[PDB]
Order: sequence, then structure tokens, then C-alpha cells
Amino acid sequence: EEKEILWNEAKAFIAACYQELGKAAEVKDRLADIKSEIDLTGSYVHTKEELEHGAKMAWRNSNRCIGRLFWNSLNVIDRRDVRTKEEVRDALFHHIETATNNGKIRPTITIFPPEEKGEKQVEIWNHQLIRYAGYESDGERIGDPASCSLTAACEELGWRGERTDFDLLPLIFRMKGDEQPVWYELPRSLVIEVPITHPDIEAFSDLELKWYGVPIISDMKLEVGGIHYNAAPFNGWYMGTEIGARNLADEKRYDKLKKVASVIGIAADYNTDLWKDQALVELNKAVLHSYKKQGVSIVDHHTAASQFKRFEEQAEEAGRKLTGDWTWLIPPISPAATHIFHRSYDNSIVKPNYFYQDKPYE
Amino acid sequence: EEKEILWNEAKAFIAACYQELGKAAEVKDRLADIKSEIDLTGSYVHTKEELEHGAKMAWRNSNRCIGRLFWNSLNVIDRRDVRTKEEVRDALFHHIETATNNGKIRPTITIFPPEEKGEKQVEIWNHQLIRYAGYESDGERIGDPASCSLTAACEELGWRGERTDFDLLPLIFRMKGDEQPVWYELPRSLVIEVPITHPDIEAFSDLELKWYGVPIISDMKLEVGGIHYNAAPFNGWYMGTEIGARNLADEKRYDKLKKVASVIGIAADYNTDLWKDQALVELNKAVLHSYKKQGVSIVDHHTAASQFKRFEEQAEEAGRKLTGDWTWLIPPISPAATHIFHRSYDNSIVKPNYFYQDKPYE
Ligand code: HEM
Ligand code: HEM
Ligand SMILES: O=[N+]([O-])c1cccc2c(Br)n[nH]c12
Ligand SMILES: O=[N+]([O-])c1cccc2c(Br)n[nH]c12
Ligand SMILES: [Cl-]
Ligand SMILES: [Cl-]
Repeated sequence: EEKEILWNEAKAFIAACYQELGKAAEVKDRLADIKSEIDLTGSYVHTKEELEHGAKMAWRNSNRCIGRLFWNSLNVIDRRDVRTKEEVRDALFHHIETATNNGKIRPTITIFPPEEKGEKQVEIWNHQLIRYAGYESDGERIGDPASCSLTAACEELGWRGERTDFDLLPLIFRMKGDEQPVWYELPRSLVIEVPITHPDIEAFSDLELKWYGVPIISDMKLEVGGIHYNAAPFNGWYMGTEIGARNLADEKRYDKLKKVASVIGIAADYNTDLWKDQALVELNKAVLHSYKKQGVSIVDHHTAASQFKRFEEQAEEAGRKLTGDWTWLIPPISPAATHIFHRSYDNSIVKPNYFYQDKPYE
Repeated sequence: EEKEILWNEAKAFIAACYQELGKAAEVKDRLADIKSEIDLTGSYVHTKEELEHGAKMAWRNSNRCIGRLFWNSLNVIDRRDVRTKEEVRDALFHHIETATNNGKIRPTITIFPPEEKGEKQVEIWNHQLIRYAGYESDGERIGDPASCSLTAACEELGWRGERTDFDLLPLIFRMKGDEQPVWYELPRSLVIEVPITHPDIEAFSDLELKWYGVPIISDMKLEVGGIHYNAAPFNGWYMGTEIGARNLADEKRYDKLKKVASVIGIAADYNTDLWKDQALVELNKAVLHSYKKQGVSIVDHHTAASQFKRFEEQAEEAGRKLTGDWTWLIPPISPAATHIFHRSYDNSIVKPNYFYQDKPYE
């Protein structure tokens, strides 16, 4: 059964991947080979080409991603060789550096060894590689609530944050055979960060907001032809709204709108003033401007959605069915000003793809 | 079969309605009575109490309505007696007047005679009772595009708009047995309208925006215990965002954002300025302010969503399952600033309810 699901995912996967790559004749033989390898080993190993392209497909089938126009240019780094924690840490450091590229961000994915009998070789605990600690000590909230549980896990283990609102979490992961993960402080030279300033309103700096340059999702599994790469951290660049509208705005995260409001000189007393809407727009403007001012790559949600419309034309022109989760594609501000809003999307799962998995802390 | 679906909807309906009204013992007998009436007539007639409460339930089960907190106070007007077009017109005029209430708007529904063998007694063509004409004469767009097809139907029939951007459409409906509908010009004394002005920016009047006070959906069917009231126009008051974010903003409707932008003294050249977001917020502010300034009832989307949260607590406290279409509940601006956004809703159909039906023009 295990063999059988694996075998089928593999057949589907190879046929489609080789078809896309104009390598259709080579399929019979490659499958034969795989049929033997799974017969013998109970698994099979991807070629470099298969793995690069699988990862590309997985991004392309990510229903919740608006920035899939650029799926085919994903930078794929194949680290299936790593056996030691030093190599993992160092692969992680490298990915941060190469993806950041001095602020001209490259969409990158580092792929570590797959699961064996569903036995993990590496288990990355961070949610993102770069992320801020969250504390809560008797109703004194500090930093990022979303990170509270992970943060108290690190602290268990030895780490100690400075309790700033933007403490950098360390990398923390576990190796097959170890009962505990290790952690390693993030070198600061690696992490680009941006202060938030407004183009017009100088008192805006008084807020002392900043955010990190690159979002690198480090806790989703990549599945490709029945192979489960549980550790395969990936990145793009940010759409502004995720910083300015979620991370900084949500009540459960940084909860900045009142302060935004106060410092932009509007009152926060009456819903009918639309002071949250208005703050949200100045804050999202502050975000794009600061990242563009710093030479760090970013997209606004309007631009992003025009990109995603090209993606839609291109799927269909390529004869590919489109999938999409409307609830995630629409941006959290001015969604009706994007075409995404006015159409519907088929939310089926096509593999290859990225998937959630259980957190090991909690 | 017809009898059978009708009979079952009826059983479900009566049991639930009488249960809610503490009239559970009276059910056996009322059903017996109905069983006879459908045996004989092929249909059955609602009591005043059943009909009032059915209409209330239908609003309560309207998954796409954020303003369901007020379902139980719906004003129900029972016009199952009307036989003539003069009575229909006059029922319509009355509803406009009584629902408007000098701007203190009363949620009201006028219920005309049901379908017979699915044969309509009255067929209302308007989408809303109060709505603006749309023209398009060789790439000269006038008024409201959404109304283009209806408008050319009236014009067929004799009506002639002044070709302003806010021409009032006439009432137009058809009576069983007539091959054509009639139309009747809307008396102007009946229709409250609001000019849009900004609280701060006086040049805002230069835009010469206005909108009508009361939205009255006149082309959906109400179903109650298997009875199909195809003509049962209903109203609430407006959430600002529907005017300020859809009606006035969408490209396919009035398409005002550039102009908004120009008159609020920001440039409309770069997506990264968030000039659509910013215009949308000043325009939605202009809308609430003008309606509150005029003594016309309106709700902002934040207030609305806090109301809808009480509705959610109240369903559950009453032991009722909640339903909801997330895609409609979220507002089209600052949706992530409402709790609606951060939860999910079950989109099943529970009857009684309001439903779409085929347009007769087009
Ligand atoms: C190049 C720039 C990129 C942009 C601007 C972008 C934008 C986004 C945004 C805005 C979301 C919504 C997520 C949220 O609301 O938290 C998202 C989700 C996602 N994106 Fe992308 N993305 C990019 C690159 C990538 C890459 C490189 C991959 C994979 C290789 C990817 C896979 C996904 C996935 C799987 C999700 C859903 C994640 C989840 O469940 O939380 N995207 N994307
Ligand atoms: C009292 C104030 C009311 C407010 C503020 C309100 C608000 C809304 C809003 C904002 C929508 C979204 C529709 C759109 O995006 O076009 C909506 C939909 C709807 N509401 Fe309400 N509503 C109210 C009263 C009513 C009443 C009285 C009824 C029925 C008796 C009702 C039934 C519905 C239905 C059926 C829909 C979906 C209509 C469609 O498919 O286009 N609501 N409501
Ligand atoms: O840009 N975003 O707001 C955003 C959200 C979630 C995941 C990603 C990645 Br991987 N690149 N950008 C992202
Ligand atoms: O207020 N709204 O934006 C809105 C939208 C659609 C239907 C209705 C009614 Br009936 N009252 N208010 C409505
Ligand atoms: Cl993020
Ligand atoms: Cl409307």
C-alpha cells in the first residue's frame, strides 16, 4: 500500500514532468527503473532535473499564492547530501544569504533529505527562518505573539531573548536520532531589516517599526512524486500588505493601528471615521516606501494581482487547468480593486505541492 | 412529486416555526389541515403569523448578509390580496415611503401573491426598486452600467431617460396574463437621495456624487414551507462600503477612484502610492458622513461586523447552527480588521430563504 501510493504518485509525476520538459520518450524507461528501485529499496531517488522541476510545480500548484507568475524561475538548491547539523545550519545560513542577495531577493528553495519510512532526517522547528520572538509575562505582551510557543520552546532549551519587541529567534532544528533539537543564534550580518518610515510624515519614525527583508517558510513539507521532503524551506519576496496589514496590524500580532493613528494625527474614537482603514493605508504606504528606499525587493498588492492575472492567462494558454483559494488570493486591503475579487477559483489540490505538517513544539 | 416536495418543505417548516413561536402542540392539527388543502387544491396558504415569521427566518438564513442581527424586527407587509397593477404599483410606492420613514429606515418586506403551478402572479423586473439607469452609446458610458440591459428594456417599452448619470428607473413589472410589463415613473418626493460631501475636503462636492437612501431588492424569490413568493421585495439600510466601495468604485460601475484621487490632491500614477486604497477610504468616509449628516440611516463596516458577531453569539446561545458565505460577509475594505475575516463559516442552505431567479429581460 505504502509502495502502491508511492508508485502511483510517481507514475503520475514522471509522465507530467517529462512531458513538460519535452522528454516524453524517456518515461517508460525511467519508470521501469523506479519500479525496480521501489521493489528493492521501498523508495526512489529524484534526478536533479526532476527535483528542480517538481519544486517549481509545487509552487505553481500553491492555490493560496498570488505570486505564482514567477514559478519557473525558482532557484532550487539541492542539499540531499547533508548528514550533520553543522551542514544543516550552514545550508540555512547560505540560503538566507543567497536569497537575500543584498536586497535583490531571489526566490530560493533549499531541499534537505526526504522522509524514509516517513522517518524524518531533519525536522526544522522554525516557522520562518527569520522571525521575531514573542513573550507574554502576566499580561505584559512583548514582540510577536504568533511566535509565543516556539519562543518558550527555545527558552526551555537554553536560548534567552533580550526581550526587545524584535528579538531574532534562533534557528532551531532536530536531526534524526537526536531526542532534542539544537539552536544557533542568527548572525546579524545575515539578516537584512528595514525601518519603517513614511514618505510624508516624519513623526512616523517615532513608532520605531521595522521588519525583516525576506520571508522564508521553513515548516511546510514539499511532496513530489510520492516523496515527502519535510524540510525544504522556501522564499519569495514580500507583498507589502502582509507586513502592513497583517503582521503589523492584526490584534493578535503587533496591533499597531491606534498608534499609527495617533502619530498620523487622526482620532481613533469613532468607527465612522474609518480610522483603521486610514491608518492601514498610511502604514502600508510606509512599508512599500521603506523597502523601495532601502533597495529591498517588495511588491504592492495591485501590481501583484496584475502579475497574477498574467499567470492565469499563461496557464490557460499552456493548456493547464488553474487552481486557487480565493480566500487567500484576495488581498486584505482594497480586495475589490483587484480582479481576483470578481472571479472565482477552483480550490482543488494538484501535486506536486507544499503542505502543512504537525508542529513538534506544542 | 410536486405535491410531495411541497408537503415535506411544509412539514419541516411548520414544525420549526411553531417550535420557535412556543406553539408546538398546534402543529399536528395545522399539518393535518395542510395535508387536506394540498390534497384538494395542490397548494396551501400561510397564516399571517407563519408568513411574518417565515420572512424573518429567510433573512436569518441569508448566508451572504452581514446585518442579520436584526432579523427578528423585520417589518412584514402582507399584500397577498393585490389583483391589479394599480395595487401593485401602489404597494410598491407605499413600501418605499414606509421603509424610508423620513430617513430613519425600517427593514421592510412587501409580500405579493405566490406562484401557482409555478405560474407567476406578478413578475417584478427591477433589480432594486430604486436604481439608476445605465446607457452606452458607442463608447460614451452614462449612469450605471449594471442597469444597461434593464434600461434598454424600459426604453423599448416607451420610457425615455433624461440621460443624466443618475436617471431614476421606473418601476416596471408584469401581471399574470399580460404579455408585456407596465412601467410607472418614480415620484421624486418618494426617493430620498444623498449628495456626497467629505467632512474635511470641500472640493469633494465638485465630483457631484449622490446616491439613493434605501436599497430594496426586488428580484429575488422568497421560499417558505414550499411556497414560492417570487415577488417579495425587501430592504434594510446600507453599509457604507457598498456605496463607497462597490457602486461608486468598481470599474464596471461608476469607476470614480481617479477622480476621487484628483480632487483629494493625490497623484494616480503609481501603484506603490496606494492611491486606490487612499481614495477608497476618503470616498467611504464621504459616504458615511453625508448619510449621517442628512439624517439617513447607514452603518459603517466595523460596526456592522460587531453587530454580526452578536448575531453569531445569539445563534449559538439559542441552540441554532450558524451559516454564512465568508466570501460575501467580509467587507470589501479593511476586511482583516473584522473578526469575520479570521474565522470560517458553513455555507449550507437552510430554508426559509431568499434565492435568485431568472431575469425576464436579457
Ligand atoms: C516571489 C514572491 C512571492 C510572493 C510575493 C508571494 C506572495 C504570497 C502571499 C501574499 C501569500 C499569502 C500568505 C499569507 O497570507 O500568509 C502566499 C502564500 C503562499 N505562497 Fe507565495 N509568494 C511568493 C513566493 C512563493 C514561493 C517562492 C513559494 C514556494 C516556492 C510560494 C508558495 C506559497 C505558499 C505554499 C503559500 C501558502 C502558505 C500558507 O499556507 O501559509 N510562494 N504567497
Ligand atoms: C438592515 C440593514 C441591512 C444591511 C446593512 C445589510 C447588509 C448586507 C450586505 C452588505 C450584503 C452584501 C451584498 C452585496 O455585496 O451586494 C447583504 C446581502 C444580503 N442581505 Fe442584507 N442587509 C440588511 C438587511 C437585509 C434584509 C432586511 C434582508 C432580507 C429581508 C437581507 C437579505 C440579504 C440577502 C439575501 C443578501 C444577499 C443578496 C445577493 O445575493 O445579492 N438583508 N446584506
Ligand atoms: O509575500 N508574502 O506576503 C508572502 C506570504 C507568504 C509566503 C511568502 C513567500 Br515564500 N514569499 N512571500 C510570501
Ligand atoms: O447595505 N448593503 O450594502 C446591502 C447590500 C445588499 C442588500 C441589502 C439590503 Br436588503 N439592505 N442593505 C443591503
Ligand atoms: Cl510574514
Ligand atoms: Cl446597491
